[PDB]
Amino acid sequence: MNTVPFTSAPIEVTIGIDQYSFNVKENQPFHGIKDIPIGHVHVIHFQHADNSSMRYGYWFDCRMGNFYIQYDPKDGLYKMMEERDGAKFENIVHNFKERQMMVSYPKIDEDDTWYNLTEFVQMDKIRKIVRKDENQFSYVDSSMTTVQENELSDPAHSLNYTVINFKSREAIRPGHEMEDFLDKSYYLNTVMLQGIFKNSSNYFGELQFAFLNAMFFGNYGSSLQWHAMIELICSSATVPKHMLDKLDEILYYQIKTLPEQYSDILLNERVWNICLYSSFQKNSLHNTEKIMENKYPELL
Amino acid sequence: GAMNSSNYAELFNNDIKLFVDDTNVYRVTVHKTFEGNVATKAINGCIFTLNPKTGHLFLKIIHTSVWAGQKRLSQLAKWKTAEEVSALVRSLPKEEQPKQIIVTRKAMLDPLEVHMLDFPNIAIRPTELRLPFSAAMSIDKLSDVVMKATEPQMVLFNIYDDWLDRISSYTAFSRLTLLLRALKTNEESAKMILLSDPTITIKSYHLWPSFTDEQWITIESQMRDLILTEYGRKYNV
Ligand SMILES: O=C(O)c1cccc(NCc2cccnc2)c1
Repeated sequence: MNTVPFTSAPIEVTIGIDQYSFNVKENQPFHGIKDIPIGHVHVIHFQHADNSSMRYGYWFDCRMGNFYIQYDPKDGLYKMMEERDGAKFENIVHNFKERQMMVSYPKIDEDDTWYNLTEFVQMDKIRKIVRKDENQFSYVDSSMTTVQENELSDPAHSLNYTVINFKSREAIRPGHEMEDFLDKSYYLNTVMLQGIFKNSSNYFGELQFAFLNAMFFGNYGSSLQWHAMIELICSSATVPKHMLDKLDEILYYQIKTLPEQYSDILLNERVWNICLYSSFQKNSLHNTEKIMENKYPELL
Repeated sequence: GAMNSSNYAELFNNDIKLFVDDTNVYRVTVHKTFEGNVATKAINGCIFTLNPKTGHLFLKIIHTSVWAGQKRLSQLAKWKTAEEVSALVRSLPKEEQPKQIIVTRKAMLDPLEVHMLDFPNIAIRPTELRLPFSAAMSIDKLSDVVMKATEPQMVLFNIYDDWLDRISSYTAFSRLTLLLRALKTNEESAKMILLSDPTITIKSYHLWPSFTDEQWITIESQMRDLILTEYGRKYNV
């Protein structure tokens, strides 16, 4: 198990670690989070008590370095930093653990939720969507735009998701206009899977990362991407059976984890109704259809 | 965006534009079978593609053979329309290609947009005008060429005959839409009005009779009366 220590907590803030969250008071003796499960990416996220504007946070993997958080009073936020001195880091952590100044990552043993939401998400792929090569961790916030959003503005601070556009020459072969528009299989299997993503695991990784940025930061562009990647599969007549079964599992756990009160701002009625009741795959997502109908029957 | 009464004069400016009406592309008769089921029989149709400034009509005849062995014909017909409009644009010299294509039915928007992806600078627009272009098959010479066709064919017409020698394209379009609305509302009475007087004929190279300016005013009044008369009959007014 790994640890992300905090130098201090000078401003009152709600801190998220993956799907968990807790409140820290202004100048409270909080010095970080311990017992973080090795083997998964993680996200540590923030919403200031005195200014709920800008949720922001950092994706990281404790296997890649020793990371800590320190508040910057000039830029007004909690920053992740890497500590290269290993013996210094271990000594700091040990002192904070001995004084019980850290919260424990509150994982229930039976509980596979985080694995189920990040099964295909890898830190190396995050660092290509979020481009800041001098750090091993990746900053995301509520306002960051996507490359597609920008084409329709600072490119250095953008989310480089794979652009999906159903009315684009990339999606539609000359001479196959009706075929390719009504059946997205070409665009899914040849252009996206074989051409861009290389395999379904990378595609699902990006879909899962988009959902998590939408949920944890309220990132509008992340939400558009997550819906787009679902619709592309659902709107294809020819999808490998293993991908449909995996998608059903991915979506089931996403819909299960979504805060009920954010359902209005995280689920798009036109896209879900199409995928569940009209698309080629309307009958291929049994677990997702069942949870959607029991948890959000209004949206449908 | 959409084309309506507010921006109506835009139809007669110097930016090349075409209306595309697909109503008459897929045409059927419905009938009982020997076993007492119901079956359709397609008949030849047409795409109505019109430049409202010049009167140039590109009438693509849709021969029934294009439906042979195809499924979901009402859907296919929209995509075939878009394919053929796209082919027409590509066939025109650059300086004759439209800057806007206005579809009379919103269901044509996505098919045409997808077929025209290679022309990102041609705007594809709907309209809030209710245009009576379905009644084109009430113009005898157009109906004749469509029904006689034995293969796909494109025939070119000027739907304003020689009117633009005497009137503006705003007035010509208004005359056309009034004639077509009257033919749509009561075809027999409309044709009676247009042909009642044997001394006024249709030139070999025209679609409509050779009315003088004063006679066109009489005809237009009689067409408006027909439309109002039918409205009264319909709604018991
Ligand atoms: O516009 C909405 O009703 C809505 C509702 C819930 C979530 C989102 N996210 C962005 C989004 C996703 C898909 C399509 N358009 C937008 C939008």
